[PDB]
Amino acid sequence: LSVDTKFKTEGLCVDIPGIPKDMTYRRLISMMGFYPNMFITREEAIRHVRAWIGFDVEGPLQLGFSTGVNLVAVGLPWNVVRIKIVQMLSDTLKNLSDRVVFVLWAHGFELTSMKYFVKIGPERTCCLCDRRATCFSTASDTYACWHHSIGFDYVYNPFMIDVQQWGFTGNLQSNHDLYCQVHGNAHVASCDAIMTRCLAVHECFVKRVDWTIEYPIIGDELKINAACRKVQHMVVKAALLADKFPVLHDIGNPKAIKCVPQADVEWKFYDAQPCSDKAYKIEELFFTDGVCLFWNCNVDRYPANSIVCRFDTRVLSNLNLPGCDGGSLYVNKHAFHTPAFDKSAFVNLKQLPFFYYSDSPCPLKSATCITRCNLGGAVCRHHANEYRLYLDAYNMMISAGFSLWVYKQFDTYNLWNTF
Ligand SMILES: CC(C)c1csc(CNC(=O)c2cc[nH]n2)n1
Ligand SMILES: [Zn+2]
Ligand SMILES: [Zn+2]
Ligand SMILES: [Zn+2]
Repeated sequence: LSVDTKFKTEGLCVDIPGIPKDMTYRRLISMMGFYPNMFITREEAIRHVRAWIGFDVEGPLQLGFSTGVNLVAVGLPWNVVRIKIVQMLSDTLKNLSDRVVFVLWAHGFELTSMKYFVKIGPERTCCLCDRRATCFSTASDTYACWHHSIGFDYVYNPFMIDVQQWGFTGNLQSNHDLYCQVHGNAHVASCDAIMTRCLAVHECFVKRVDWTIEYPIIGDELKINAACRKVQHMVVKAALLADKFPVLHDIGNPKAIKCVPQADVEWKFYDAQPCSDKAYKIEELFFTDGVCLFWNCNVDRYPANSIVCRFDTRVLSNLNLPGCDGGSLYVNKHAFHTPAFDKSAFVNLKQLPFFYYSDSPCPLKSATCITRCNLGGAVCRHHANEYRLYLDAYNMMISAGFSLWVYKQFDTYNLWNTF
């Protein structure tokens, strides 16, 4: 993003009466009192969604962030207020991103307030590790990343993007409320910071969707994905054996493969891309014969003859960022904005109970280890390994936020007779 690019300044002219209409980033960064550019492109901002922090200042000044926090600088002086800012950003971001990106609906005070807690300079490395530096300390003249900035007092080489440069009509609230009933406006700065990030997420991940953008590994992404594949195979295989459906309607990703390739059933696929905005309406999508597989295909009310994996947007993890209108932004290799978890979607179904099933040839005691050996008295070591490993994946998947649901007649008692 060129510093000589033009910045629309009408949103600033109430806090800053008389501001030039003709303004570049180079002049604005100078006017703000100051790594080619503090400001970044929409594309760069999308690539670093994990770093977004909504930021609003309202005027003695009230700083509010999309973490829900409101600080008053004068009410306490800036020299302590900037300590809090580094601490809050480091604890929010250290497990999410190598930077911060302040998302703004800029009117003026937020930009003029930056010089009181931001230092910039050449790109630097953490004094105590190899990550890029995000903080500076004036007491030691040293730099640190988000993990090692305890005590540091300045944010260093932050990034930022002004949503009001994207060509909106009207003010923040009226634009946010068009898409979002979850965030109100209590007339506190942090409410504006939250609405600003909500709108930005709506524009970049709900209205728009770029599934080519890859995102770095920051946790159990790979173990979770592998667990999900394992559980899916297990659960669909068992449902076909227990109830012997003649046909399975696999509704969802257009690049899906048979997850139980050796099953005897007629496998029919139906293409439906991950819905980002509102959950699909089962009436438009449509199935009464056999069983329907909705593996991460969020609909408003599943049919009764379904197997269902549905991500729960409320889960607290580093992979799941707060989203728009109650949805959440699940970033695991790719970004998937997900509509809000709604329990009523599952009224025709029941929670799927845990169970491990195997027909593979052959100290654990478990009613849920469905195998020949356990049928005959005592679980062999192999199936005791496989069982304890499957339990681990299952628990990983659940804890990652996924939830499983099945037709009410599903009964693991029916699997014992396949031995
Ligand atoms: C006590 C300090 C000095 C202070 C400054 S502004 C404020 C209240 N904030 C708002 O009215 C507001 C407007 C938009 N979003 N929030 N309190
Ligand atoms: Zn470090
Ligand atoms: Zn919102
Ligand atoms: Zn066995």
